[PDB]
Amino acid sequence: MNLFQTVFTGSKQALAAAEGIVKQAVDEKGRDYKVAFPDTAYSLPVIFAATGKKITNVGELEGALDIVRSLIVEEEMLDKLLNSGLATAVAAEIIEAAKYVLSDAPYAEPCVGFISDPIIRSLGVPLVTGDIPGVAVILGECPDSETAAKIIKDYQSKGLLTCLVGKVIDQAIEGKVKMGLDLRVIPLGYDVTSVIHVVTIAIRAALIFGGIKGGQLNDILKYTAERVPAFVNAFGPLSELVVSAGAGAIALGFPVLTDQVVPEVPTLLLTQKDYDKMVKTSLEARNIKIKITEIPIPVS
Amino acid sequence: MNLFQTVFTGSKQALAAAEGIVKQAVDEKGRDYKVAFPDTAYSLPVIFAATGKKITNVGELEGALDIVRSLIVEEEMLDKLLNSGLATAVAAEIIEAAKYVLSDAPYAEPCVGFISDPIIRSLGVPLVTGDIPGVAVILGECPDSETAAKIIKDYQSKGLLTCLVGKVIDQAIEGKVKMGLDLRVIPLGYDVTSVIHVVTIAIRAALIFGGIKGGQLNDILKYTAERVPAFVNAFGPLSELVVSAGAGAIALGFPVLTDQVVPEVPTLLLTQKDYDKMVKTSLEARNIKI
Amino acid sequence: EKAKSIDQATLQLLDKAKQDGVETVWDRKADMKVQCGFGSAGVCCRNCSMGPCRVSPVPGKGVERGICGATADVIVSRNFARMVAAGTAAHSDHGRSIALSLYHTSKDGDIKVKDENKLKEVAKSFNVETEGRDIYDIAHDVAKEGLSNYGKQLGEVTLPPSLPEKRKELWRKLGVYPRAVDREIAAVMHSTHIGCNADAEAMIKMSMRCSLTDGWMGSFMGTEFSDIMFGTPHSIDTEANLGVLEKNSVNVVLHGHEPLLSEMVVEAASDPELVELAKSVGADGINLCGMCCTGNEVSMRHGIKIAGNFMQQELAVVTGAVDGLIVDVQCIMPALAKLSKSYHTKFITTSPKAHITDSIYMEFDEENPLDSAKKILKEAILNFKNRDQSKVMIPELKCKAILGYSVEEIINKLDKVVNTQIGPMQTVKPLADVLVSGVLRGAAAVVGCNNPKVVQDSAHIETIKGLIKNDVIVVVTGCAAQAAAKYGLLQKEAAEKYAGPGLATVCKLVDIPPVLHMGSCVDISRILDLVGRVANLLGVDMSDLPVAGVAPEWMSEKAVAIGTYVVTSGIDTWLGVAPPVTGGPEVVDILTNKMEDWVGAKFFIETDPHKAVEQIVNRMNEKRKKLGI
Amino acid sequence: EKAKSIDQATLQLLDKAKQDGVETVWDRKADMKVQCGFGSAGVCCRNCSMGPCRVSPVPGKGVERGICGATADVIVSRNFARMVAAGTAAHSDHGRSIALSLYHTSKDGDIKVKDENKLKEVAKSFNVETEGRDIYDIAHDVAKEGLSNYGKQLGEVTLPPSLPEKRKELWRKLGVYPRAVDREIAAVMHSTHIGCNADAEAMIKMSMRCSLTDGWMGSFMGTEFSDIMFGTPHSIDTEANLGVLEKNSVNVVLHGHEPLLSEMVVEAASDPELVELAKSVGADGINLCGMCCTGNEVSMRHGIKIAGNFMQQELAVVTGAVDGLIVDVQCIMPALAKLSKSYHTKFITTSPKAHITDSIYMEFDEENPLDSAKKILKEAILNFKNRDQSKVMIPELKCKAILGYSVEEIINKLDKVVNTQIGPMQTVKPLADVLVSGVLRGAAAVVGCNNPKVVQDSAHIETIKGLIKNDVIVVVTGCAAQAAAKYGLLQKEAAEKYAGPGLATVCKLVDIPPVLHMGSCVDISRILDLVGRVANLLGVDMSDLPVAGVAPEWMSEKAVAIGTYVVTSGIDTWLGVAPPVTGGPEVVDILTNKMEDWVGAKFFIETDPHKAVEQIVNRMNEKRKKLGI
Ligand code: SF4
Ligand code: SF4
Ligand code: SF4
Ligand SMILES: [Mg+2]
Ligand SMILES: [Mg+2]
Ligand SMILES: [Mg+2]
Ligand SMILES: [Mg+2]
Repeated sequence: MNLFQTVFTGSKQALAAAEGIVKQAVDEKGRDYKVAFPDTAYSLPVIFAATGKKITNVGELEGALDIVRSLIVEEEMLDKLLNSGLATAVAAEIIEAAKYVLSDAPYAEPCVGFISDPIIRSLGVPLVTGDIPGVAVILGECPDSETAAKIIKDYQSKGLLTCLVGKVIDQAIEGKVKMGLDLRVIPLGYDVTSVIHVVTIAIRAALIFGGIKGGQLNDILKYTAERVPAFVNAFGPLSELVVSAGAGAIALGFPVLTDQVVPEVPTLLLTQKDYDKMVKTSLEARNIKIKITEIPIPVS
Repeated sequence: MNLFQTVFTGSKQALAAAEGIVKQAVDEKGRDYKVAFPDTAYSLPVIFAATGKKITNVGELEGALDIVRSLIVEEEMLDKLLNSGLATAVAAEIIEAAKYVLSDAPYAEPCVGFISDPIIRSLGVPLVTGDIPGVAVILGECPDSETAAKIIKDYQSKGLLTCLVGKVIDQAIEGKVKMGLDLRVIPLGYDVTSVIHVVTIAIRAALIFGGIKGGQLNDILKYTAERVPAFVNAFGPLSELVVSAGAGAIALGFPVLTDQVVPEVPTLLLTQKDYDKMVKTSLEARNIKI
Repeated sequence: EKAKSIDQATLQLLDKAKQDGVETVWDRKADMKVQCGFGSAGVCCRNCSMGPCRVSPVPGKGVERGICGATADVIVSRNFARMVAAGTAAHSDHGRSIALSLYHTSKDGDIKVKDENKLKEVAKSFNVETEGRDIYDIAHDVAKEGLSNYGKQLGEVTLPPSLPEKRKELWRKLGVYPRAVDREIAAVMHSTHIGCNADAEAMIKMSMRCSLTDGWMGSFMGTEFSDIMFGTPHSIDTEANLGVLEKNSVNVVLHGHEPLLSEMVVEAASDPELVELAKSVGADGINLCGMCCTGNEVSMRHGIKIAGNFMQQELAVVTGAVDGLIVDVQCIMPALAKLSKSYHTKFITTSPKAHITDSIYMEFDEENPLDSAKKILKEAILNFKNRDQSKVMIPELKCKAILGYSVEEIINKLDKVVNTQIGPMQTVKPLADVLVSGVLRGAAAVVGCNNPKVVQDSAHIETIKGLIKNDVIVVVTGCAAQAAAKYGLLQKEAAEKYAGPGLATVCKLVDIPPVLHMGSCVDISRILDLVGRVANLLGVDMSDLPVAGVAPEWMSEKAVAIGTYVVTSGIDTWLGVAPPVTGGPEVVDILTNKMEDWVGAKFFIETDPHKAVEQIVNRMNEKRKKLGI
Repeated sequence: EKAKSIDQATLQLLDKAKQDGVETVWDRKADMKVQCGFGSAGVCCRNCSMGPCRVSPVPGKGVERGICGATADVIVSRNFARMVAAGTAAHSDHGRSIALSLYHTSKDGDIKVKDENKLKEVAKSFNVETEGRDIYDIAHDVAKEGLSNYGKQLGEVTLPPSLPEKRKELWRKLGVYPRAVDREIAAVMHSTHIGCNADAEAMIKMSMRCSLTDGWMGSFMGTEFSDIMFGTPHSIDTEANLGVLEKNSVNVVLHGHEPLLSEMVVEAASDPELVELAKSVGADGINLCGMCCTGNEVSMRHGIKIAGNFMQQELAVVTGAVDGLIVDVQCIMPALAKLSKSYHTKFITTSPKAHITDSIYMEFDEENPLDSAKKILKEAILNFKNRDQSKVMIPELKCKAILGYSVEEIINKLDKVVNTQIGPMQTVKPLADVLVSGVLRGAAAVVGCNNPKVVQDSAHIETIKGLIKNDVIVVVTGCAAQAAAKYGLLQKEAAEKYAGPGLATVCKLVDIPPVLHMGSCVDISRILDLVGRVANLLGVDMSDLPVAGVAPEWMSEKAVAIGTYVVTSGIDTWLGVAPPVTGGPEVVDILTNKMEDWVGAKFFIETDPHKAVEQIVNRMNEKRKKLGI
């Protein structure tokens, strides 16, 4: 299938799923009900960075579906594909906000769920110094639990942060890897839509550390492509929806490494089947250099 | 040295010599002196064969120069060259007839001179039966007296008649060959113009044996080319005059074998320098089989 | 008002063509009415899409330069050059196809080597070993060396021995020594491109260089190799004109040029298959007839009757007796496809080089030549069934003709008049003697096409008759040769009838007609072979001999290429049809004056045949005086 | 009236040409007035002297058939075919002269082998041994095998490796597999003769067969060998447009095609002898500038400034600062000889293939290339002496450009975006990925001439800008490339200015301009080399790829041959200038419809550039839809 159509497919699927769960919100809670994420000063971080407006009640969350529909121009041009990928990310936040409104505690451990603002700032000061060389948003399903743990423990050993979302979380706990913020391994959710909580990390990094005002979308995407060094590793079969989410990571400037055969785009969407060298392709595609530690040498 | 121009030159030279000797005729003997050849019933056979008119007095001989001039059309076309060659033959008879009017006996032995009519009849019957396979009008000068006799005695041994005219007569008597009608070797004259006396043999042979009337020139030339088997052998350097006379022999139908380089014409004018095989080329060129 | 022809059989069928309601070449000429004066003068160029441009043929008036800046002389010279390139390519592909067939000759093949003595002599010209070798290994090596002359890029080309060395060095100094055949064609096409050559002198010199690959290479090898495979032509009797068609026989007409097809058809006309089959359908037998060059090729070698020449090809179908019209390439009027729809004639095209729409395409399989020719000839015999015998009109007009006078046979005829003890045998000396002596004033080659602009066959016959009357022996090829055959000039009786005294005497001694048919238009090389041998035998160049070429009714670009290489070889050429050059004053000066200073010959433009004969005789006499003969 | 151009410097000097009172190509176009509708439709044939004939372009009305019987379709197809044959012969002699120079390369000679890795790679393509051999023995063997492709009569030709076997097998079944280069030129000229081919389909098929000997042989070997001798082009900066001429320097303008001359002149422009002479006469130095193809050839390899394109060649002399105009062959307006008489410029012709009257002929000695170039360049430096500095007017208008994007350099640039651990290096995989993915909608090649019928450079710029706006990467050669350079499209800054989102993103990652100048028109073979590698890498034929070729302002017969072999290769071709085919309904159906069923591509005739861009995008999306990408 044509790649542009595949992104348009999952984006339209994401909208249809967002309309479904926000319809549950208006029936169980009415059009006036508090909508917010825990310990966030930016309301809906993805929607805020794009429009500069905050979402408080369910009626505004329902009225934010118009943002998704506006970003889904179905013309086979690159700028339409990046916008369509952003539409999926906005719809993923709509679904994820609805998860927090229909249930007071929708996410239970091992799933961390949303990441609070103080965690962003805490994690922010080492990112500038290069203490963590990058972040690895590895999602999907590995063919073997050993090859999953082999990769995640490799990324952790490099000192950088890795973020699990999907079936790989189950393969990681089987692989005897240890999670935690100090461990730089964060499992988000089993649903595909829970990847949006890592997208809000880079967006909030543009608002907090980049000092960019909400609504300067082109500048936020510039900060995201240049400063925050993120890359996504997609494993296993790829549905139309998750493919649509990958275009959102391109809009942020993040390459998409995968093991599934897919119409490649250089430096942005690549296919590496050798799991043993997968870590190296990801570190190169994002220009990640490991900070060596040399003992000091004085000559006085 | 164009061949047509060379014949036209010698033809004009032959006319000029005829005008010169016929002027001697009108001055020493007047316009009414008898002009005739000994023992001939056809007066001047060449002029008779061409016009059917006989020439009796000098005034008619002078008026027969007009026949020579009419045949000297100077256009480079073949029919003009054969006519020009005939003009030389007519002029040679004018010069030779004037010889017989200026002197009662202009030719003395060894030169035979003119050939009488009774000799034509005697020599004519073996030509029809093929007893004498042909006649050989060898004229000019050989480079050696031995090669002259070698050739003439070869022609003599073949049984055919040979006719000497020019310096070759002196080369033949030096070569210990014997002349005579019975010897089938006839010397005509030392002058080139005496070749007409063998030309008159074939023409008179057409009038006697062919029964052709005087004035049927085209028919006379046919009889000469088909019946009487003649060929002329020119030796030594060839002046413009003798070259012009050779075209006359072509008009009769006789090939011209020579040793001098000349613009050859197939089956009619050839150059053979090998004297040992010269006899063989001549018999072939005339289709003569022994 | 003006007569369409001088041949009676041509005129009778022109009346039937009017009755039947069909178009002829004469009818389409009248429909064009006033043809454009820009293309007839050569002052029109279409060599790119900035045009089409047209300049004034009158210098100083009108439009002086084309859009790119090309003057009238530049445009004319470039249009002329491409005509030569086109004519050269026609004879190129002709000889190329012949040389390829020689490479494929085998003992167990349809194509065999028939004239071994010619092959052994030709092999010497190509430096090919013959001693103790097989005759087909020799034929293959000669074909490989011959084909190299078409497209070799390094080294020099192989030229025939009869080409005088004086002429070769003359070309070298002029800068027109030929290269590969196809190489020169592309070179002319290159320099005629827009923004390339723009000099009349250099342009024409390129045309002369290109034409040399035709006469001394293309046509020469085409003639050289055809004789090897099919037999060297010898004197043979035939009949000419449209009266050769038999009402009660299968009339298969071979038209075109490439002889391989016609050669196989002749051999297929003796197959018991087609002889009995011709009788089973109700006919007496197979009556083969040829037209134009392919008709000459088989008539020279097998005595096949000649139906007619170029502008008669339409009237042959008008007879209603042509059952199969088999054509290959070159000069096959595409109107025959529409014309044959009004009759039962099966118009058959065979070569992929000349597809004709709405015709019957039966591809001649050169890998199985005899089988393919039988299949085509079968389709023509089977069409005799559809003949309507009430509408058939075959004019009762046919004249005997003698042809087959190749250089070898002409030399063989000259041996009759050589004294066994004197001159050498198997040489051209007897012909050189009568020329040097003056019996023959000169030798003229009357070739060319037919053209509606000239009363067909009228200018051909008036020129030949005029020349032979002035004691100028005439050799003829192509349609000019067939015009003489129809009129009755190719007969030994024509010597006393039309020739002068000198020429008639030569005809009696050698036993030949006054007009010598030397074959097709590729066989013009035989005339170059002939004139060259006489020039070499006399230690002179060809521009010194009293020789001339005439094209009274030319038409094709091949004629342009033919005339060009004849002049460059050193033979004066007369043209009876004005070429499109009148718009370029410098081009006219080059072709009719300046050419003399380059190659010792020049072109002549004279539409009146009686005026041309006078010019030919006077020019020859001038060259005779210069030579001292 | 309509504007003559869109370039400002072109308009400024066109006024000076009016002031000085000299004529330009624009002035001669207006003098032609209404060009004939018979030649503009192709319904005029002059292929013999029975004509010239003209038939009606409206079927069913007027005169329908020529004198020989050729229909309108037959005349059009034959006139079209000769345009292809002429274009093929032009590029043939171009590459032929190049291959000959390769055969004459020596270690201590003026012509050397500079790219040994390219030669070693080309030798493998010709089955020439390279292991342990001398580098010049290899070069000589490759030249012989290359030259054989022009005129070999037996065996098959050598074709480049990037030609997909699917396309080869498609030609074989269609019957258009190429033979020798010159052989096909003569074959087309043969069938265009009168009485030969008379079928539109077979005639055009012959043109397709002839055009293949240009793109895949003639132009290919000319480019392949030029890179071997002079160096494979790499990314290099230069300046374009007429503002490059320096008033205080010696302005030597190289115009034409054959690069050997221009290459030697560049090396002769550094001789300390000739540099001092340039200063002694009162100039600052030697300022080399190129025009048309030979200007691209030196600009691609040595960064020589580009003076201008085709229709600007006259306006360069109008500046009054051109001291020496050195030209060889092809596309040199003969009006330059008359124009240069109004100035001190010495108009010098060098090649014997293109003599121009009233010019200065200084034959380029290919046996002493460097010495001959020095002698010619000295006469140009000595002509700066005659400069009149009061009449000089050089507009201060020049735009930067980046060129040198050979197939090798394009592949080198594509390695920047390859992950070291994933894909393979030195392949065309990065370009195939963005095409399959859809980031790049397609690839278009904008080539062609200039034409007075179109506002010069207007159709080139409007087409290129339109294509790059629709995320279609554009490659350019010839004058179309120089039009983009003058406008300023050959810059990396043109990505953010004019390109769409997809193309601008590709331009940022690869660090290349949106328009890639790939050299001269013989270098169009590089585009076939490029498209072929993409077809092979994706296991498909070229008729499946979203590729298109555009000729917005074509003019030369070379363009006709170029456009033909691009279509025969399997790439749709758009024409901005109507070729003379409008009079033949069947020929139009063949070129614009039936061709698709034959080779998977067809011609498009659209004079409106904005309409053409729409057609290209819609056609590409269809081929993408057909392929599933
Ligand atoms: S070659 Fe020149 S004169 Fe001829 S049509 Fe082309 S631009 Fe016009
Ligand atoms: S295009 Fe030229 S040759 Fe044809 S009709 Fe017009 S003026 Fe005449
Ligand atoms: S090929 Fe036909 S249309 Fe052309 S000039 Fe000849 S007869 Fe006329
Ligand atoms: Mg006895
Ligand atoms: Mg011969
Ligand atoms: Mg090998
Ligand atoms: Mg720049």
